Amino acid sequence: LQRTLVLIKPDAFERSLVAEIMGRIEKKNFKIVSMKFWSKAPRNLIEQHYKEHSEQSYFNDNCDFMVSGPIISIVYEGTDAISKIRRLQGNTNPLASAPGTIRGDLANDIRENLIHASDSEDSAVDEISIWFP
Amino acid sequence: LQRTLVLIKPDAFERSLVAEIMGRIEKKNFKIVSMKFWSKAPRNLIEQHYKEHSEQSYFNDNCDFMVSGPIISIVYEGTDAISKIRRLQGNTNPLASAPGTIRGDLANDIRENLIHASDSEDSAVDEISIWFP
Amino acid sequence: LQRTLVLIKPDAFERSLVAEIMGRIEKKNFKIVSMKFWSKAPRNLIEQHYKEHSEQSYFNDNCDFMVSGPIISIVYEGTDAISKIRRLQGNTNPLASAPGTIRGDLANDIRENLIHASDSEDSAVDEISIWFP
Amino acid sequence: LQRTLVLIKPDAFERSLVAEIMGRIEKKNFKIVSMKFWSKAPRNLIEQHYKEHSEQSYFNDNCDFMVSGPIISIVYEGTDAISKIRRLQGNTNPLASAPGTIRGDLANDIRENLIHASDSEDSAVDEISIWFP
Amino acid sequence: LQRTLVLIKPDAFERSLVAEIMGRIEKKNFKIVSMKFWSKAPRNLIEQHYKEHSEQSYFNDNCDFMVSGPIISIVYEGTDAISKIRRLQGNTNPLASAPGTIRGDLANDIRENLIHASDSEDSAVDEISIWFP
Amino acid sequence: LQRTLVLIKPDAFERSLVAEIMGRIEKKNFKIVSMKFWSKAPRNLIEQHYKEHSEQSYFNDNCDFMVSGPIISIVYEGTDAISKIRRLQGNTNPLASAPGTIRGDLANDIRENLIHASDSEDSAVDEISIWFP
Ligand SMILES: Cc1cn([C@H]2C[C@H](O)[C@@H](COP(=O)(O)OP(=O)(O)O)O2)c(=O)[nH]c1=O
Ligand SMILES: Cc1cn([C@H]2C[C@H](O)[C@@H](COP(=O)(O)OP(=O)(O)O)O2)c(=O)[nH]c1=O
Ligand SMILES: Cc1cn([C@H]2C[C@H](O)[C@@H](COP(=O)(O)OP(=O)(O)O)O2)c(=O)[nH]c1=O
Ligand SMILES: Cc1cn([C@H]2C[C@H](O)[C@@H](COP(=O)(O)OP(=O)(O)O)O2)c(=O)[nH]c1=O
Ligand SMILES: Cc1cn([C@H]2C[C@H](O)[C@@H](COP(=O)(O)OP(=O)(O)O)O2)c(=O)[nH]c1=O
Ligand SMILES: Cc1cn([C@H]2C[C@H](O)[C@@H](COP(=O)(O)OP(=O)(O)O)O2)c(=O)[nH]c1=O
Ligand SMILES: [Mg+2]
Ligand SMILES: [Mg+2]
Ligand SMILES: [Mg+2]
Ligand SMILES: [Mg+2]
Ligand SMILES: [Mg+2]
Ligand SMILES: [Mg+2]
Repeated sequence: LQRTLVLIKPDAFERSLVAEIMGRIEKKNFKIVSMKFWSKAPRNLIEQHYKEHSEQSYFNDNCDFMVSGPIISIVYEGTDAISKIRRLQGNTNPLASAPGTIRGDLANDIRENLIHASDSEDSAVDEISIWFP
Repeated sequence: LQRTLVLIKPDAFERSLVAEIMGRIEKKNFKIVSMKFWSKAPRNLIEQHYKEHSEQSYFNDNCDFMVSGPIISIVYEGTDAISKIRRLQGNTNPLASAPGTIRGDLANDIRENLIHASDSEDSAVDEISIWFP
Repeated sequence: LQRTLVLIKPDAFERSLVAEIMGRIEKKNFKIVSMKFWSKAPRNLIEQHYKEHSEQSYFNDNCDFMVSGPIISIVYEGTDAISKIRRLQGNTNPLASAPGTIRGDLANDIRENLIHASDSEDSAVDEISIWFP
Repeated sequence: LQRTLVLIKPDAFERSLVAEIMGRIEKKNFKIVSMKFWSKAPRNLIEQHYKEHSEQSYFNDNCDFMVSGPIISIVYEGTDAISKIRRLQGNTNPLASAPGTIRGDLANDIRENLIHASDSEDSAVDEISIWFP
Repeated sequence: LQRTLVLIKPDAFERSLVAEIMGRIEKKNFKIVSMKFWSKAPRNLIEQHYKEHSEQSYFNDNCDFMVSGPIISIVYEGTDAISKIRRLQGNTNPLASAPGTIRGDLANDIRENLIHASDSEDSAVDEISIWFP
Repeated sequence: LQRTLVLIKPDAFERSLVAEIMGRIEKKNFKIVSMKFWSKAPRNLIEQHYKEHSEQSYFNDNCDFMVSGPIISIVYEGTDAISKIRRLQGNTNPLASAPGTIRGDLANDIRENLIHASDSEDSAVDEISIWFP
């Protein structure tokens, strides 16, 4: 049994895909254990969340997008939740994400890509600590 | 123009219908203003939410049900949101709830009825203050 | 509390709507008690099922349709299941069947109308005994 | 037996509901006879389509909306198609449109209401001639 | 043209996914040729069905699960039905089953995995003989 | 930003999957820029469209199928639309097309395979010129 941190990104709100995304996770039998809605996430939590990318060319553009509308931060629990939800999520690059995945079916951009999911046990603990201190 | 208070009830979690219900409201173009997840709502909060029912024979049984699993409380905003969401919700009684409504399609019990929605301007003000003080 | 008899009619098979119809009843939380698949129902069984219509001008044409492809017969159980499933079914006449109902959303003909459901306690008893002696 | 004229309005394109709307009509078993895509309909065509509303206070605002994005115009054929598609469409007013209908489930505005459908035999003849001369 | 044997497992009933699963197969254009509902499958047919696993550590636990609620046994027919339905089914291991498959989208356990499908021409004949003697 | 040519094939009309297919493309955020409905495509445009296959064993059978009912020709626009829509489409061979793709989920035949999509930048320009001269 693991916990992972998911963000529903502002493009999901703009495109009315919030329930579509949450539903794919719900249907796989993962359970919500914490959830917060942010009308606009503070820039500082976004920069902390994406700290590994802070020196990347896309960092500022990505943070700008992440504060451009609401987000939901959710902690999901289930056996091997981290890797399983990453598989459901799909590749960042829309030339790579597979049909059947969230990004493969619904996203068409490397930045506006609908959903964040923790990529490891340690990053899940880190991200949970940011959004649910 | 109006804000209303919605609860996603514990049966929605048991039956994995959280996204289904939220999605029906989302597709109608209502905006989330606030959202809280409760692993278990305090009984007192439930009793206050249903204070107008305190003399009804079903009061305690309904409170027991409402603390039997998680709840999500949501404030939705939209023109005439209160009455519109009530119509989407459907009648309490499963003999009457209309196909096409949330309860009409998904609920089969007078108590385990998936969703609460404020019934008026006066009660919306009260309920929002209870769940989001 | 009540048991009702449902038939999934041959048009549902032709139009690949079997799961769609069954799913609407399933989502309403009704329990399957018995289920039979018929590659072709015997005409006599159909005539007995519709015996109250034997003097109607449509009787033979309706029997012809009912033996034109497969049928699934199902006994569903639930509180007040008979009237509830009738309301989900929708009116026979495509001028009247309400959007949100099975027929309202999916049927466009008075005869090729996808689904049978018992109309009363008395007829449910009779029909269950016909299909599941 | 009857032919009716449907417009998929610019809000359906903005909100990515084109297939959702078309699918509801398709599932009802109506046949497409003609279909045109308009990147932007000429304003004059819109004014002619709504000529009976020319004296209403909303006339110009509604025309502005109708040329604000793409439209698909469709001729559908079926027995009593005109009234049946009107019932699927739902009432103009979001205080009244019934859950289960296109507008009841998906529209939340009197003007941005997703879909036009001819209201009578007389108007269907006129509208088909406007969109498909 | 081949026939394959599918079981809808008790977790599908518990989670109200019976029609969801049958629908995925229906949408791929496979046809039902036999179907039986079992309120509780006899233990002996379950042990016969899974005879290859009789000496495995998981055999008893799996049989226990398979008699823990209802099942449906279905024979499906279509060109290369066996391999095609196995592909739709997805890997037993939820760390392996791909998004888009039945198990990839809906199952989260190696045992409670929603659906059985025959794995070969000879096992299909064997399994059909068990459930439809 | 690229444009690609899609045909919705006659089997989609027969099986009432037109909106299902268009919806998968719509949900991926591709936009319609041209669309025509053909009650029956002229044989000559079909032969031109499939000119690369003119000497193949299956050419005539395929053309026969392509004029056996209506089609829709659609031009879709978006970043890397050509390759992305080809990935959504799935392999021609139903022993190869992956669950999650249009053909993987919905097609069960190498010829009656629901959808055409251009396979390259140059073939997209060629095909657009045929259907939208
Ligand atoms: C790699 C990459 C990421 N991003 C943005 C979108 C990503 O969701 C976010 C974090 O990158 P990353 O951790 O690689 O992606 P993922 O979201 O799949 O875990 O940074 C870009 O805008 N451009 C890029 O080239
Ligand atoms: C009327 C009624 C309500 N209840 C419970 C379920 C209702 O959602 C809750 C409040 O009743 P009420 O406000 O009448 O219903 P609604 O939720 O449709 O506004 O009380 C019962 O348990 N039994 C009953 O007979
Ligand atoms: C009234 C009517 C029924 N029928 C057929 C279709 C009906 O499902 C069947 C039984 O009629 P009825 O019991 O009136 O309808 P329902 O199925 O809604 O209970 O007879 C016709 O073919 N033509 C008709 O005019
Ligand atoms: C009545 C009304 C209509 N309209 C617009 C939207 C309507 O779709 C269009 C034509 O009105 P009407 O023919 O009354 O509605 P319907 O589309 O339901 O047949 O005019 C307004 O903008 N405001 C209004 O108050
Ligand atoms: C391999 C395996 C199977 N099982 C159960 C669930 C499987 O559906 C059933 C039969 O195993 P198997 O034939 O390997 O799986 P499949 O269902 O994918 O054809 O045994 C376990 O409980 N644990 C295990 O490790
Ligand atoms: C290869 C092949 C194609 N066809 C038909 C169906 C194909 O959609 C059409 C064109 O072939 P092709 O361009 O290979 O397929 P795709 O549609 O995946 O781009 O020819 C057959 O009927 N039999 C065959 O063996
Ligand atoms: Mg990452
Ligand atoms: Mg109330
Ligand atoms: Mg009757
Ligand atoms: Mg009008
Ligand atoms: Mg096996
Ligand atoms: Mg090709």
